[PDB]
Amino acid sequence: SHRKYEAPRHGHLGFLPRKRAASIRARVKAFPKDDRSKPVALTSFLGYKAGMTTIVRDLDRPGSKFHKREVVEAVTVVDTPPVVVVGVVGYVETPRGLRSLTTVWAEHLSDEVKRRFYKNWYKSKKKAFTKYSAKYAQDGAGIERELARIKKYASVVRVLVHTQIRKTPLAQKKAHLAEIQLNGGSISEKVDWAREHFEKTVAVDSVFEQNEMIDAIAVTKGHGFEGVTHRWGTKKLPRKTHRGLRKVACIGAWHPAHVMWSVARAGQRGYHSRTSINHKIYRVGKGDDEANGATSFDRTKKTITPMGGFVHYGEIKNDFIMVKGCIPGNRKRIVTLRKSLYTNTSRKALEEVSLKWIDTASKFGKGRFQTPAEKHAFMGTLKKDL
Amino acid sequence: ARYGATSTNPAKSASARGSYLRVSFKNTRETAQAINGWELTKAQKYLEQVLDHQRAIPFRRFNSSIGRTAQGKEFGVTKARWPAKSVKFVQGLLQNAAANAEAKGLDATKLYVSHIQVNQAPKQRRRTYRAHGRINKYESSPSHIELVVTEKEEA
RNA sequence: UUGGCGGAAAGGCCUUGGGUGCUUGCUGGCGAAUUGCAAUGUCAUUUUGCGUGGGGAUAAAUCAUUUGUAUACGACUUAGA
RNA sequence: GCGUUGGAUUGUUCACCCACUAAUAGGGAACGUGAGCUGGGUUUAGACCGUCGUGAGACAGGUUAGUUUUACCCUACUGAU
RNA sequence: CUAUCUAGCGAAACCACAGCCAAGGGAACGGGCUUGGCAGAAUCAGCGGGGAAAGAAGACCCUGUUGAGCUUGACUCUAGU
RNA sequence: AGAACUGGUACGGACAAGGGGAAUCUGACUGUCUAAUUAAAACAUAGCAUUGCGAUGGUCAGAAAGUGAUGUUGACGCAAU
RNA sequence: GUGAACAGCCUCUAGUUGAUAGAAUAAUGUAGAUAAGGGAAGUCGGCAAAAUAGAUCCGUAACUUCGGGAUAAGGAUUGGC
RNA sequence: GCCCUGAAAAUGGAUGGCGCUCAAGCGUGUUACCUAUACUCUACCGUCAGGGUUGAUAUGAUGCCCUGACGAGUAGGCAGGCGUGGAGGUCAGUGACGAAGCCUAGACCGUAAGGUCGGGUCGAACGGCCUCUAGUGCAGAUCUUGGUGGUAGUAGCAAAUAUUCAAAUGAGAACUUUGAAGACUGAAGUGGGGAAAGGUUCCACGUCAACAGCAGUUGGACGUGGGUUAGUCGAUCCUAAGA
RNA sequence: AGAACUGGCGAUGCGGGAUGAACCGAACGUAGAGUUAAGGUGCCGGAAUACACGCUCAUCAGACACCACAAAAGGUGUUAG
RNA sequence: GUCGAAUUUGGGUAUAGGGGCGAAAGACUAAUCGAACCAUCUAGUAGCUGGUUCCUGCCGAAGUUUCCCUCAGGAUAGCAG
RNA sequence: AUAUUGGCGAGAGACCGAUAGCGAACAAGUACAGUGAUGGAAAGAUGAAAAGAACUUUGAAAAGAGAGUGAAAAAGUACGUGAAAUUGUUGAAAGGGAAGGGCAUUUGAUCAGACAUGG
Ligand SMILES: [Mg+2]
Ligand SMILES: [Mg+2]
Ligand SMILES: [Mg+2]
Ligand SMILES: [Mg+2]
Ligand SMILES: [Mg+2]
Ligand SMILES: [Mg+2]
Ligand SMILES: [Mg+2]
Ligand SMILES: [Mg+2]
Ligand SMILES: [Mg+2]
Ligand SMILES: [Mg+2]
Ligand SMILES: [Mg+2]
Ligand SMILES: [Mg+2]
Ligand SMILES: [Mg+2]
Ligand SMILES: [Mg+2]
Ligand SMILES: [Mg+2]
Ligand SMILES: [Mg+2]
Ligand SMILES: [Mg+2]
Ligand SMILES: [Mg+2]
Ligand SMILES: [Mg+2]
Ligand SMILES: [Mg+2]
Ligand SMILES: [Mg+2]
Ligand SMILES: [Mg+2]
Ligand SMILES: [Mg+2]
Ligand SMILES: [Mg+2]
Ligand SMILES: [Mg+2]
Ligand SMILES: [Mg+2]
Ligand SMILES: [Mg+2]
Ligand SMILES: [Mg+2]
Ligand SMILES: [Mg+2]
Ligand SMILES: [Mg+2]
Ligand SMILES: [Mg+2]
Ligand SMILES: [Mg+2]
Ligand SMILES: [Mg+2]
Ligand SMILES: [Mg+2]
Ligand SMILES: [Mg+2]
Ligand SMILES: [Mg+2]
Ligand SMILES: [Mg+2]
Ligand SMILES: [Mg+2]
Ligand SMILES: [Mg+2]
Ligand SMILES: [Mg+2]
Ligand SMILES: [Mg+2]
Ligand SMILES: [Mg+2]
Ligand SMILES: [Mg+2]
Ligand SMILES: [Mg+2]
Ligand SMILES: [Mg+2]
Ligand SMILES: [Mg+2]
Ligand SMILES: [Mg+2]
Ligand SMILES: [Mg+2]
Ligand SMILES: [Mg+2]
Ligand SMILES: [Mg+2]
Ligand SMILES: [Mg+2]
Ligand SMILES: [Mg+2]
Ligand SMILES: [Mg+2]
Ligand SMILES: [Mg+2]
Ligand SMILES: [Mg+2]
Ligand SMILES: [Mg+2]
Ligand SMILES: [Mg+2]
Ligand SMILES: [Mg+2]
Ligand SMILES: [Mg+2]
Ligand SMILES: [Mg+2]
Ligand SMILES: [Mg+2]
Ligand SMILES: [Mg+2]
Ligand SMILES: [Mg+2]
Ligand SMILES: [Mg+2]
Ligand SMILES: [Mg+2]
Ligand SMILES: [Mg+2]
Ligand SMILES: [Mg+2]
Ligand SMILES: [Mg+2]
Ligand SMILES: [Mg+2]
Ligand SMILES: [Mg+2]
Ligand SMILES: [Mg+2]
Ligand SMILES: [Mg+2]
Ligand SMILES: [Mg+2]
Ligand SMILES: [Mg+2]
Ligand SMILES: [Mg+2]
Ligand SMILES: [Mg+2]
Ligand SMILES: [Mg+2]
Ligand SMILES: [Mg+2]
Ligand SMILES: [Mg+2]
Ligand SMILES: [Mg+2]
Ligand SMILES: [Mg+2]
Ligand SMILES: [Mg+2]
Ligand SMILES: [Mg+2]
Ligand SMILES: [Mg+2]
Ligand SMILES: [Mg+2]
Ligand SMILES: [Mg+2]
Ligand SMILES: [Mg+2]
Ligand SMILES: [Mg+2]
Ligand SMILES: [Mg+2]
Ligand SMILES: [Mg+2]
Ligand SMILES: [Mg+2]
Ligand SMILES: [Mg+2]
Ligand SMILES: [Mg+2]
Ligand SMILES: [Mg+2]
Ligand SMILES: [Mg+2]
Ligand SMILES: [Mg+2]
Ligand SMILES: [Mg+2]
Ligand SMILES: [Mg+2]
Ligand SMILES: [Mg+2]
Ligand SMILES: [Mg+2]
Ligand SMILES: [Mg+2]
Ligand SMILES: [Mg+2]
Ligand SMILES: [Mg+2]
Ligand SMILES: [Mg+2]
Ligand SMILES: [Mg+2]
Ligand SMILES: [Mg+2]
Ligand SMILES: [Mg+2]
Ligand SMILES: [Mg+2]
Ligand SMILES: [Mg+2]
Ligand SMILES: [Mg+2]
Ligand SMILES: [Mg+2]
Ligand SMILES: [Mg+2]
Ligand SMILES: [Mg+2]
Ligand SMILES: [Mg+2]
Ligand SMILES: [Mg+2]
Ligand SMILES: [Mg+2]
Ligand SMILES: [Mg+2]
Ligand SMILES: [Mg+2]
Ligand SMILES: [Mg+2]
Ligand SMILES: [Mg+2]
Ligand SMILES: [Mg+2]
Ligand SMILES: [Mg+2]
Ligand SMILES: [Mg+2]
Ligand SMILES: [Mg+2]
Ligand SMILES: [Mg+2]
Ligand SMILES: [Mg+2]
Ligand SMILES: [Mg+2]
Repeated sequence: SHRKYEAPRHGHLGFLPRKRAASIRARVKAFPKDDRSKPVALTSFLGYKAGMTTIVRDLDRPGSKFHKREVVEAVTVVDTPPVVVVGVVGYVETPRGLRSLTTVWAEHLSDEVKRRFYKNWYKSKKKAFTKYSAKYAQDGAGIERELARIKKYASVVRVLVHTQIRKTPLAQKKAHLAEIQLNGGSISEKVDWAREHFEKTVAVDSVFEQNEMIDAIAVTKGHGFEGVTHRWGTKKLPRKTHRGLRKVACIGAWHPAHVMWSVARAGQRGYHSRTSINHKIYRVGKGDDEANGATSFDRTKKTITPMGGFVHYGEIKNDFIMVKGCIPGNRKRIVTLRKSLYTNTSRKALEEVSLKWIDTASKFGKGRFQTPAEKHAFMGTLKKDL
Repeated sequence: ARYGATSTNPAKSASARGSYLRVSFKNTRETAQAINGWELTKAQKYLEQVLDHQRAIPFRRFNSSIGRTAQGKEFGVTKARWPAKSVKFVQGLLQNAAANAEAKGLDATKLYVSHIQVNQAPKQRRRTYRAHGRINKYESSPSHIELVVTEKEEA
């Protein structure tokens, strides 16, 4: 009564309830403050997490033991093909919160996106947006006057974009569709920009850039039912304890005569929505490029995909964002990449990086070689070949 | 002869009984209610593909701590099961009614199960041996089943 | 029927040009009873089934199977003409 | 709002030392918390001493050994349809 | 290997009625009463906060003109000697 | 028993199979007991000492007896501590 | 057969293949394993676990009732050909 | 005087709540208004008291009638009644043309204990009134016996290495039989016999209602039969502690 | 904890004091109409957000007997003296 | 733990309840031991705990006095019918 | 002349009426328990009569459905009547952390008491 000694509680009460998310696509709950003086902008961007690898680069941090020295850092490579705009949605201010007033869709909708609206695509009659397009046919009016109202009302304009999942090694053919807030000037100039981008493509290098800190919004790798020890962190009970020891001993005092909302119980671990911030962009990949994984120093013509393909993912044949450290979610899972909700002058935030070397050895084992060129240029000739 | 309450026309219908059957009373009840009022072939075909575990029997009363199945969605339900011995016996009785319906000249294609009703028969009684030299009952809860098939009405 | 305006839940508002029923602004010709001295005497709007005739459209979801970014069971996520 | 510790001797709470530290504050929750543990102390039955008693026996005097049961119900809490 | 899900098989404990809280007062710690918070079918896996949970008409302590095992110059006797 | 040769220095290759040392308390030791909470330092023990008794006896048994154990015995014995 | 062996491990004769079954592999268990660096800081307490272990050849303390203590301790070695 | 300081405790909470600031706060005064099983008037029930009244005058003199007052109740006292088994007496009582009993959000009477009736079910008996008599009325006693629930299709059916293919048979085959494979007990045995004990379990044929905690065509189960051969193996004889 | 007189509770419902054995009011046959008691009349809630004169502003106001507490001490708040 | 004897053990035999047997724990003496099991005396006795069966009407208490191996009980008076 | 919970033969009852009356109305001192002494139950009712359901059909069978017997199968060797707890079906209704109750009325269902006058 008054615990004999103090300790901080286990776990964070601000990430409750430790329940499974309600969409494998994590929700962007916030967009940046709009500066309607800059060009019309995407605020976030969809993408597929492909795996990690190592980097080498000189650190620029005046006053550190490791200033002007080489460090080796971990990075994640998220597979980022261009996204495609297929509509714009209009949100109006109310004393009850932002409200979607209307959504206007593009005339032609890719099969990927259409697939999203079906549970049984294959045996379906694929009637997805068949009547809607007709609105375009009659020269305009219909569509023409809905863009009209998003223009005169609506305090905020979001676009509806969808991934080209098929550019991805992923087996999933159904694509991912998300609203993305436009952050360039004037409502009108926004819906204009959206209108003009219907059925058209948008790429990352038009949103993000090197040395920029970005946030990563994804759903945490799940683990199913978890005991209290690993779920909350909780000390293990002694060896001698009867009836198990991966528990907590005192689920509660006698009063309140109720197990309380704030003590550790076993249940789901993993598969939660997390918004992880301040991940700095070390590389914006170009898919057309064949020196994706190359460097001003390490000139060799190699792409970012490790020898043997990203484990459990495949090859990166598309554009990509490569970000310092790790981000929530696992390989194959959709991530939203959002640009920061604030202007960080962290000096760490402001450091401009130049990669010196990108690890491209196999990840499927204790890799030894960057390029098969290099392998053979060391192993010699084998029983196969020649 | 002398069944539970019925409103069927005895002339457009024949019936079937099973008494003292060693199936689970709780369980056959759950499956009897399952085809209650179905058209005979519909019911027959369903019971047959219950056995095949292609669809299930909703458990709506005697059902607590039963597992959840995907197959209960059909009936807006989370707990269903596949009680073979119950299906089997109930099948048996559907047959004999179908049999008796044909001997009676009733049109096979107009038969629905107009009445089906299992209540419980006298219990069998076995011993189980419990720790510390004690004995406990280990009883069978047998079933009486009865049912009636009827011709659907022109209207 | 002519223009407009209304997005805070606008689902309403203003306006144009006629048509048409009524008009107690006014002057006439009829009608009311016996519902018997009050009871007991205008019927408002919800749904939901059928019925006529007119316009109109011609899908999916679940089970099963399948993936493992998921999973105690359900659930989740994929795939299949 | 946020923290308040690692150890030597003791069943100990307490006490007392060593030591770290921003600080090593005091308390409650059936002297929180035994179908949560442990069972060292305490307080059954075995046994040694010492004091007491003629004796059987007694002793908050010392000592040693001494079975820690059930949840599948309701609610609560955690997660799941 | 269990648990878990399926087929078959299938007990027991316990049960005034039952089952969400806060405060009040109250047999001085309420599931029920009073005043408030509130409150939406039917459910699955876990859990050990509460049901002052369950298990024996309390071993502790006292009372009873209730015992029994044992001891002694208690009272009253007795085999023997 | 010895010697050469040989190996990713391994070879009681599985199996099988003592941890060691310095001490304090305590019982000499092997042995015994609370079947089902105590295996102990408690009981036993060899050893030491005491007691009684020469048979018309010591110790003990039986309601009584032409009754009985020691005793198929005799103090280097029997009985009692 | 291995081997010190009626040990363990594999086999022959003989005898069994009988102990509800299917699908999964969550938590928590019961039983079996492992763990970088530290090495009893854990705890009433090294409880539990780990470490040692066969054989050959060297070597071996205090103390002692001269019997022991003693596998004291501490070392080297071990296959196949 | 009112207000401010003095004024620190443990789940979140209490002028009863909301909320109230020339109050919906504090002090005072003045009116109206709301409301008890109490007060006033009246009906009805009962209780007690006081009277009146069979002179001959249809059916209650312990009765009829007039009048006044009163009504809380544990332990407890008394009174008046309700109901049950059996007994005397009487309705020359009901009844197989349906006794008793049982069922009935059908009906009537009584403040009540209860009484009466209709409908359904039933099938051999049974009431009313005066009286007699008692083994005469249940919610409880951790009451007695029996019967039944929730718990619950739940706990569970996890020790002992391990099974698999195919044929046969059968209404039916994870489980029976044959065949093959994979394995174990590893002679300190899961092998081959016996002592005690059981008593037919042995063997054959048929055979699945129950039992073998799934199953069953299998069985130490069920049914019907069959089977145990001694001068030499034992007992029998002998003596033991003892009896 | 223990006496004194009376009134209660116990044995007793009813109206009030939110709540409650014991306070206030008032004691009880089945009912009708009226009037009250104690207590209330912003709304919960039946009944004047009635009338009148003052007082009070609390970054801890206060709000009705029993009763759910407050003291020594102090204020250039403000009121009257 | 011990494992060649104070060893383990079959059958037979002996000791029987205030009796046995006890390398001694009040141990064991047929799941029974600080006095076995069986039936009867026995419906043992209880100032103590529990229950005590239909309606309505009327009246309606006591926890106080005195004595009591009296203090959880009676007698006695009072209250009541 | 007196006794007589035993024995044999009788006549009776304001007794009990199958959880009652002896423990036993029955293959009851039985079945079962215990080494033993001892302990010791449960268990009566188809119908006047088996007339105990020929026969057909479904089924592997048990049985079901028809048929038949009978005063009755609302008597089928589970068997007279067949209550309650508890249960299946059908029908009506209600259901924001119990249910049930009191006074009052809405609504639905249901049941009443008539009594008689001239053609
Ligand atoms: Mg603290
Ligand atoms: Mg864990
Ligand atoms: Mg971590
Ligand atoms: Mg333990
Ligand atoms: Mg790797
Ligand atoms: Mg039947
Ligand atoms: Mg149920
Ligand atoms: Mg379960
Ligand atoms: Mg449950
Ligand atoms: Mg459900
Ligand atoms: Mg058992
Ligand atoms: Mg046993
Ligand atoms: Mg006209
Ligand atoms: Mg009127
Ligand atoms: Mg997997
Ligand atoms: Mg305290
Ligand atoms: Mg405590
Ligand atoms: Mg606890
Ligand atoms: Mg415990
Ligand atoms: Mg203890
Ligand atoms: Mg202890
Ligand atoms: Mg002790
Ligand atoms: Mg101790
Ligand atoms: Mg010990
Ligand atoms: Mg339980
Ligand atoms: Mg199951
Ligand atoms: Mg319970
Ligand atoms: Mg509470
Ligand atoms: Mg409080
Ligand atoms: Mg309150
Ligand atoms: Mg308290
Ligand atoms: Mg309670
Ligand atoms: Mg109340
Ligand atoms: Mg309430
Ligand atoms: Mg609890
Ligand atoms: Mg409980
Ligand atoms: Mg004592
Ligand atoms: Mg006394
Ligand atoms: Mg005394
Ligand atoms: Mg005593
Ligand atoms: Mg005793
Ligand atoms: Mg003496
Ligand atoms: Mg003397
Ligand atoms: Mg010591
Ligand atoms: Mg010793
Ligand atoms: Mg020893
Ligand atoms: Mg013991
Ligand atoms: Mg020992
Ligand atoms: Mg022991
Ligand atoms: Mg000596
Ligand atoms: Mg054999
Ligand atoms: Mg088993
Ligand atoms: Mg291993
Ligand atoms: Mg380690
Ligand atoms: Mg070390
Ligand atoms: Mg410590
Ligand atoms: Mg330590
Ligand atoms: Mg210790
Ligand atoms: Mg210890
Ligand atoms: Mg150890
Ligand atoms: Mg280890
Ligand atoms: Mg190791
Ligand atoms: Mg020596
Ligand atoms: Mg060598
Ligand atoms: Mg303070
Ligand atoms: Mg206050
Ligand atoms: Mg005041
Ligand atoms: Mg006032
Ligand atoms: Mg006043
Ligand atoms: Mg006033
Ligand atoms: Mg009145
Ligand atoms: Mg009265
Ligand atoms: Mg009477
Ligand atoms: Mg009478
Ligand atoms: Mg009578
Ligand atoms: Mg009688
Ligand atoms: Mg009823
Ligand atoms: Mg009748
Ligand atoms: Mg008859
Ligand atoms: Mg009489
Ligand atoms: Mg009686
Ligand atoms: Mg009763
Ligand atoms: Mg009761
Ligand atoms: Mg079952
Ligand atoms: Mg189960
Ligand atoms: Mg088990
Ligand atoms: Mg096994
Ligand atoms: Mg096979
Ligand atoms: Mg098998
Ligand atoms: Mg083997
Ligand atoms: Mg062996
Ligand atoms: Mg056979
Ligand atoms: Mg079986
Ligand atoms: Mg079977
Ligand atoms: Mg046989
Ligand atoms: Mg008073
Ligand atoms: Mg009293
Ligand atoms: Mg009163
Ligand atoms: Mg109050
Ligand atoms: Mg007064
Ligand atoms: Mg309110
Ligand atoms: Mg009002
Ligand atoms: Mg101020
Ligand atoms: Mg006062
Ligand atoms: Mg002042
Ligand atoms: Mg003792
Ligand atoms: Mg014994
Ligand atoms: Mg016994
Ligand atoms: Mg008596
Ligand atoms: Mg009175
Ligand atoms: Mg007096
Ligand atoms: Mg005296
Ligand atoms: Mg008492
Ligand atoms: Mg005779
Ligand atoms: Mg009898
Ligand atoms: Mg009875
Ligand atoms: Mg009897
Ligand atoms: Mg006996
Ligand atoms: Mg009869
Ligand atoms: Mg009968
Ligand atoms: Mg038949
Ligand atoms: Mg009849
Ligand atoms: Mg009959
Ligand atoms: Mg028959
Ligand atoms: Mg019958
Ligand atoms: Mg039933
Ligand atoms: Mg009428």
